[PDB]
Amino acid sequence: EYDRGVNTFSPEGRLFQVEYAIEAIKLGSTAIGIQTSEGVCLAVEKRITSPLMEPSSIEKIVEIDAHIGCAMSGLIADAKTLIDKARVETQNHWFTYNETMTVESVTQAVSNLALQFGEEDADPGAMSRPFGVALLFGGVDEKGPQLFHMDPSGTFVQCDARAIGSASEGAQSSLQEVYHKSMTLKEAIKSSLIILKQVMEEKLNATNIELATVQPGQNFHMFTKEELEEVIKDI
Amino acid sequence: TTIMAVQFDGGVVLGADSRTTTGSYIANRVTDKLTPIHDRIFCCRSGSAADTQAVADAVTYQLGFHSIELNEPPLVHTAASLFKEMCYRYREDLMAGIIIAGWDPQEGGQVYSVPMGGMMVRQSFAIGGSGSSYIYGYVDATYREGMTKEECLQFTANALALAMERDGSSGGVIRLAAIAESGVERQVLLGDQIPKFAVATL
Amino acid sequence: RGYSFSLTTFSPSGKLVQIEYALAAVAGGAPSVGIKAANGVVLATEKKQKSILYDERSVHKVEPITKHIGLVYSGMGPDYRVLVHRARKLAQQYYLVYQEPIPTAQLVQRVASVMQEYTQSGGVRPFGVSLLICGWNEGRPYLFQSDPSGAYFAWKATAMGKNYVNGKTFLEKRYNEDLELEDAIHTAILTLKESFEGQMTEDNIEVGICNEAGFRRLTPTEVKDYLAA
Amino acid sequence: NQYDNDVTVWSPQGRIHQIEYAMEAVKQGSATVGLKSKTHAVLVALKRAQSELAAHQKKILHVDNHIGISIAGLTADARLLCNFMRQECLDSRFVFDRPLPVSRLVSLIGSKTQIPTQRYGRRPYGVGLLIAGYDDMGPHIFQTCPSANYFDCRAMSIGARSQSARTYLERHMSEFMECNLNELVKHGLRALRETLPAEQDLTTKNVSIGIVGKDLEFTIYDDDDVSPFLEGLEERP
Amino acid sequence: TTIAGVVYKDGIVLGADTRATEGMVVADKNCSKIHFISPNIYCCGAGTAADTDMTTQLISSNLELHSLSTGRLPRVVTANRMLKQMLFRYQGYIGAALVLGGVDVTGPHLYSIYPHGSTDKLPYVTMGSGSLAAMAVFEDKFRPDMEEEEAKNLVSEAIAAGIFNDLGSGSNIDLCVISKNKLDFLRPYTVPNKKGTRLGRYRCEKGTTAVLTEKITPLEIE
Amino acid sequence: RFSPYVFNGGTILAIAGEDFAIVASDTRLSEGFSIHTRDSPKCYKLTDKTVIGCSGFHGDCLTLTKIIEARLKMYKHSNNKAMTTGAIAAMLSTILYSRRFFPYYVYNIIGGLDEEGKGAVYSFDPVGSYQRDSFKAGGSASAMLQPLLDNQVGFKNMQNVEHVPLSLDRAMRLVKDVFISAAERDVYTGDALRICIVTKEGIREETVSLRKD
Amino acid sequence: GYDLSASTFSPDGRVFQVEYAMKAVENSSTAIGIRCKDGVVFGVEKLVLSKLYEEGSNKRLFNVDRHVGMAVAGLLADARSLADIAREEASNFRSNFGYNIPLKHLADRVAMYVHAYTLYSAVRPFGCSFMLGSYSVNDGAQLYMIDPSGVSYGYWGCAIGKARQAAKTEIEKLQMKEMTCRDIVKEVAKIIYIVHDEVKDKAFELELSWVGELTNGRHEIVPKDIREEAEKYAKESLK
Amino acid sequence: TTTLAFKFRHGVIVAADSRATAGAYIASQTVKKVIEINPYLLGTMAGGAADCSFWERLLARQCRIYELRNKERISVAAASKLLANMVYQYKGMGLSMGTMICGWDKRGPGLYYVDSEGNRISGATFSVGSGSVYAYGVMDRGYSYDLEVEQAYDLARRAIYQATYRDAYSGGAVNLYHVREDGWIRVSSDNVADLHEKYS
Amino acid sequence: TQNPMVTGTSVLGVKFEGGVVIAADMLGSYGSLARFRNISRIMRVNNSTMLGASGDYADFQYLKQVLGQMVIDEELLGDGHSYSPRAIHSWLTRAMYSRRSKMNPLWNTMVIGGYADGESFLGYVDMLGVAYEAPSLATGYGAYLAQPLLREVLEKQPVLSQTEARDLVERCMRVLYYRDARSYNRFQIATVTEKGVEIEGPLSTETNWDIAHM
Repeated sequence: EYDRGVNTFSPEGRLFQVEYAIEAIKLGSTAIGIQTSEGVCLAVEKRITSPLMEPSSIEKIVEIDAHIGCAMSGLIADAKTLIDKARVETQNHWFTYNETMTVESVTQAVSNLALQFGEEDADPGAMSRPFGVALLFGGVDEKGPQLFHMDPSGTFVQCDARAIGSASEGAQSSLQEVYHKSMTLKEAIKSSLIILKQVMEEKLNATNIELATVQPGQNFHMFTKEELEEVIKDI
Repeated sequence: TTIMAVQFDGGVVLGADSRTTTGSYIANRVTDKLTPIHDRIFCCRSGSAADTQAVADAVTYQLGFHSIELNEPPLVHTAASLFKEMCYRYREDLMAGIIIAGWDPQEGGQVYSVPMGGMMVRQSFAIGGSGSSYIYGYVDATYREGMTKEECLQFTANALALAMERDGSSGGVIRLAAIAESGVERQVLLGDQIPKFAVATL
Repeated sequence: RGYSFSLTTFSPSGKLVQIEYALAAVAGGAPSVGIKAANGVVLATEKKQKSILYDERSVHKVEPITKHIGLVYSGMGPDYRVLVHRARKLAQQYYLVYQEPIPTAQLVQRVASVMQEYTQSGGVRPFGVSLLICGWNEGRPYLFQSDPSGAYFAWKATAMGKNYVNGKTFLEKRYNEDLELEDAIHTAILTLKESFEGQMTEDNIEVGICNEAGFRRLTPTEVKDYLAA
Repeated sequence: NQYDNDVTVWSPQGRIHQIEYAMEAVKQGSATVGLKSKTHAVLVALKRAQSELAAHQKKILHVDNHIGISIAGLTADARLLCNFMRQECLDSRFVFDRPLPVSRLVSLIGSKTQIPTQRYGRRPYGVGLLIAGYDDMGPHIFQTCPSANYFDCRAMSIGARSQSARTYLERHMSEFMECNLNELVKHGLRALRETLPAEQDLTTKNVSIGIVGKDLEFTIYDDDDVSPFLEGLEERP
Repeated sequence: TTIAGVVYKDGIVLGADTRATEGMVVADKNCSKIHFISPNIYCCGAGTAADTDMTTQLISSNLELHSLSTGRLPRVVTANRMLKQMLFRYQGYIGAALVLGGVDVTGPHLYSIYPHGSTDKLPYVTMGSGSLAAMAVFEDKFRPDMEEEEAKNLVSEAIAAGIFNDLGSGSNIDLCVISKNKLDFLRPYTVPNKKGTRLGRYRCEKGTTAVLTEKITPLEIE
Repeated sequence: RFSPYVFNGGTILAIAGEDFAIVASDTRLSEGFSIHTRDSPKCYKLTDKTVIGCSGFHGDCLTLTKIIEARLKMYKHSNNKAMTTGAIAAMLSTILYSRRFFPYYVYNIIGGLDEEGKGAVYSFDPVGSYQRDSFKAGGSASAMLQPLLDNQVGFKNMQNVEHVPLSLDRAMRLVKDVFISAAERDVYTGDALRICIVTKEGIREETVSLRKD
Repeated sequence: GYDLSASTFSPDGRVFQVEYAMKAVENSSTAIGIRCKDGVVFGVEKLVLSKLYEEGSNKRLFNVDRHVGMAVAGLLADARSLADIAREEASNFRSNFGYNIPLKHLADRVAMYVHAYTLYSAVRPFGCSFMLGSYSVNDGAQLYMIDPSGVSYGYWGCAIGKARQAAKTEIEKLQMKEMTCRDIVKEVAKIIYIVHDEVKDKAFELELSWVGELTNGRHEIVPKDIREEAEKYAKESLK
Repeated sequence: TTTLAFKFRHGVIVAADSRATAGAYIASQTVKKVIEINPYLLGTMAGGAADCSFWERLLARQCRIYELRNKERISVAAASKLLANMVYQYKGMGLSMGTMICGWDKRGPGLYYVDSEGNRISGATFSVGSGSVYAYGVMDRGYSYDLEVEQAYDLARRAIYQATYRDAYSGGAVNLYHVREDGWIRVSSDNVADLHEKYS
Repeated sequence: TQNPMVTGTSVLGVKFEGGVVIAADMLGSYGSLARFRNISRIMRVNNSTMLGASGDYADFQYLKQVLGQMVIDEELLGDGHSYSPRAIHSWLTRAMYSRRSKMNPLWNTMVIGGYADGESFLGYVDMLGVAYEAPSLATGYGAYLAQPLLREVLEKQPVLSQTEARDLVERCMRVLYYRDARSYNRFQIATVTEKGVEIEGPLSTETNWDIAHM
């Protein structure tokens, strides 16, 4: 429209730009995360446009570090920059302090990038709009398994189970029905895949999803096609 | 070179030699080392002539701008502080020894000495230059509180004459200035006008 | 900081509207005339003042850029004054580099490049003037016209400001290449007389010539002697 | 219509609508309370949850051993300002080897917050703070607005439905000064309770308490550690 | 080199030599050390010749601008101030030792400018290697309020002393006379020394030099 | 001409054990052949489980401990936890190497308890090379002190002796004795001896007099 | 649409943004300053919007330097900003020229800083008028008031805020020139109490400051004994 | 100091002493000159221990970043090139550094010798430090690509031993390492005193 | 100041029960020449603090104006907070260290003394940024000459009275006038206490010179 700039408040105070970005994420694909004592789980729908597209190219789940991996929904191109900074932040932390950066610290650092968008005197090269993407940082640290949801507003918050994307409302209702703190990683994976089966338009199979888990013993592990096939056959 | 200033009741007196040396060669034997920063404020320059002329002109510029802004006559403390700031900022670059002098309404006749390094001190009488060494004793002895304009002029002339005789870098003629409420009266002593002190003879 | 976006932009027709508007402004400017002759070139313009209180000699429309170059304008005096200042600086840059006086063509090219810079740069209007530049180089005279756009043409003779179409018809009627500088001056004064709309006088017109000697604006007495005809 | 968009635009009535709109942000946030006595200063917050599964989005932050804050509004601008304040206190301890005074800190905050509202292409920091600290002069409570003007307070509350807390505090202000720590925090918790919906009630999960004192360095008592304070609360209708 | 200047009743006389030396070898018998700065101002240069000529060119440019903007003649103090400010900014690295003189509305003015940025206004000055001999001549025979001719003779004698007593200076004497009314630039004012006639002819006939190869390329004219 | 460095003396020691870490230092400060003060402890407390000692140019020592306290505060504010000893050490190495081309002329020693609960001692060069050790000495008398500790604590060059683990009492007596000897035969040390021991309970500081110059 | 920026004259020649900024200070509580033979006195009707706020909150009296004080109206944030500007201007003056800045030069400098903002579009005009007061033995008492437009004028008595007009009347019928500070404090208290509207403004806390020979050149807040005496006199005269 | 590295059929072998000196004073006899940059490649120190450790740790973070971005472990040649280009910017600024980057990749075993001067060179034998000269003789006379792993261990030990015996600024304990296609391993940390008891 | 031009010699300082006293000769020396014989090398920073400096007097003047503006601003705020002597000590230490790290050192060596919170402070600062506290201090050749006397007296007697400290300071100043060549008989005493800073005028050392006749 160009009538109003990027940095302006509605009469309610909602900051039109990030509000629009938040509703833009609702176009994004669905993704679910669950937090357990055994570990944290992440699952998405790859949303294949056509069969000719290779599904392996789509990387909605990524590895920030061995102990941290995040899922994303919305504009993936912005997510690429965000995970880039998260990676270099973790590795600078390791370089400096010889220890593993925790999930709260990582999502705090990456969230600092958000809301830095500005046009007048921001920098020689800087963002002109908010990052229209939501994240589900998940990992294990000294405290234990943790999960964090980072919105374009910059509001990072811990949550035991969360669903982002288009079907966030129904997914979160189902998650509230299902969740209990005593649950194990296997049951959590099964519930997540069941909910993705509910929300996804296409029939669920090993090709159209991406799954990963972080446990205290192992690192970020992305379930391969054989493992996914076994799990969905179980479901 | 040799410069000298002394404060009398209701003004000051300035004195300086008139010789600039490059090594053992006198490029200018009639130079005027007394530079008016303003109508009632003067400066005596020692050290690098280039550095002194530059800072003098810059301070003149800043002080004229300040004075015209305030619509009141400038203060000698102000001029000396400007000189001090410049010489201290650039103390490594330039070698300059200044003694500022003038009259203002509120404080009267004032003499400030800005030696090399960028310090500032008010002094009843102050001397500078290579020749000042040779007259520290004379001024410490014969100075008197409450001297008149004529007395201070003769004092300054005698001192500069002694310094001129003993020091090679200082010589020529003596330039004198007396600054007061009325204005500045400049006079130049040449030849017999310089006080002559008899050299010892066997 | 300043605005960094261009104020001049192409219309759907393709015309840069601000430039043609500036052209209309200079068209409203005072008459200014130049005629190239065999041995020299003359520049003339009316110097009409609102009242007698105005001191004519205080300001000169005809300004010399160098010993051998001078120019005149129609339109906005302040824009002319920035332009002439910059032109003098450019000519002296040329002189520092090459240790010879600048050629008229190169000066015209440079000032036109400036006038272009204000056309495309951000947050600045175009200049509101059209200049006539005259010079003597390589034993040849020169007369150039620079528009607000930054486009320079070379003329044997031309006019600017008000009534320029009619004045140019007059020139085309009366101009001959064989003319000497005196007859050129007469023709220019007559051209200005066509559109002066008043009693001409030594004060109310300003004249300048360029020749092998160099550029010089004629004194009031000289222009009066020429006005006698 | 035309005046609201730009922060550098005075309304014909003499008002900048943009800063008012930013104040409306802090007026839509999780409520928090600030309180002080002769010997202690208290911050209380309603940590606000997005969903039943989610955590409640911390409100109270460490700035120094002797200073803490509580936010209401945009958390991004909030933590940006907190980083600025932490750097201020740190350079103070580095240069002078002293704890920074709270009044000087909020003066710096006011300047930094004022620079946006006067320039084009920038926004007010749409955040309001309750700053609490202990200095040589004793406990302090300070309030800030997106409008850079700040206040010195005996007690204050910001956020949604904070007016109920404000009237309760105006009523019970006289007793707070001589109160011990437990009575002080209990008063603050009751004031916070006033802001809540009548259906909702205070719990360990949704309450955060920040305390500073002469000996006590700034300390946020989290969900598990607030149960001693709220155990003494009687009830509300 | 040797440059000199002196003020007389109604004007100012500048003088200089023409020899230019690279090391201990002459490179120019007839170099012009007097530089135009303005129609009413001129400068003689010593020290680093490139520094002098570039600096004078720059100041003459700035003064041309200043003058044609003001509509009035430039002043000598203007040039002196520009020069000393530039030289002070460069802190003496540019070794321009200049004798600047001219006549303006206030009167005749002569400035001697040293490389570090210093300055002295004086009735007569000399600069260069022959400056001391020229100063001797001046301190002997200078008078205040001289006429043009005796001033010219004085400058010629001072420059001649610098010539016949310094190795750096030689080969000619140039004079520039400046007054309110006129300016006179006398390039070979006097020729004290000249090359002796070549007694023996050493002309080499055609073919004295062998050539291994040759290439001739014509140029089209018109 | 201007030398930005001067040796202010100082000596520091660090010993580790199964459940304790001992850090000790002299208190004398001296430029040239002149004493500046007799009570200037080189050992500073960074946190509950860590003590740092610094020796060399006192200005660099001061700036360094200041920077470390600042960055500890920053780490706590960011990560919501206190720094471990190894993290402090790594950060210090980066800090020291940052100004490699105008170094801090300071020899540092970290002494603290690790996360596991064992004693830890990290020994730094001026330029930031850090190595974990069970014991280390620093400063003017490091050369004097290290051999005896290598003999007693490390049981080097000793034949058929029991490799007993070190105990708190023996360690304290040992550090007292070695600093006594170093005061006997070193000029830069000798004012007093502050023993800042860290353990699970916390940090205790003890002081014992040494022979004045 | 000529009122959206300060880089735009209206056709009648007015810049409407600065006029709106003047409305902003006009809707702020009144402040007054009166010069007398021995020094200067300031007084402010500091409204207490809430009982919760402590005494001394939103203090509208500042010491921009030891020898000069400030009294403001309008947006208190911009007032604090200009106070910072005045303080750094005074500090730079002291550092460079070696003595305490004259109040005339200070007013001119801050006025140029203010006027710089009304020219360009990137920045809005300041929303605060303010008075400066100082005393020097040589200069004497000096009171200058700056508007948002950047204009600065000396005043024997000055007022800014809602009740500028009535305050100016009450000041006009005072004969300040013979009077001294000890009486002028009571007079300004009376003026504040009369111009204050109990209906519109529920309550106010009087903020007073002076500078003069009695302080030997040191702007300071009034001691509470005198302040209470002045308030009692003002309430008594108010009837 | 002294270091040693050579390629043979069953991977790469790295050996180094454990002595650190300031002048003639042995500060440490337990320093780990070999640096485990990551599970799949490692490096060595010679020269400024601070310089080597810092720059190799920087290399480590860069290598992990490359791994994360490209999803393939970095090659040894690329790593050495990163290190060389980084230190080359600080050429002539006083860095004293010398190291041997060792690892496996698609091409095979990798060994590269980087230096502060700027040299980057691959090879099958390298030795860096004051004792490298004494090491080269033993290694050259005992080295073959067709060589048993135990023989390689032994000649590395003996080379470091003789280098320590002759050189004053090297000593302590050998810290032997073996790089295999899966990853590196620390095989031994024998002390030269025990080795003197052995070999004599 | 890479090389100093006009220098001040030793400054002394000692803390007693309820205050601190420092002393300095009123001299600025231009390379073995007592050029300026009436200068205050002692400063009044605030009520609770006083400062004394050796070395380049111009750098000391720079510190004077800087620190004066600092305390002036602290007073302007009117917040009931005042810079402590130890705070000024820290600030000064950082300033000197920074100027050293830029290789543009302030050649001064300073002595800060102050009394606040019923506690007496006395600290040193060197041009290199070395800083410490002690019961007594001396700069320049005073460190070699006077500080022994102060240390012996303080060791035998940990705490002194104002009069005892003053007599001790005058004795040390006499010693310095004897055995230091860059010294002058005239000197100022500055004492800080609960009342505040009180700087005394020029005082004499009252030498004996009985040794000569032998």
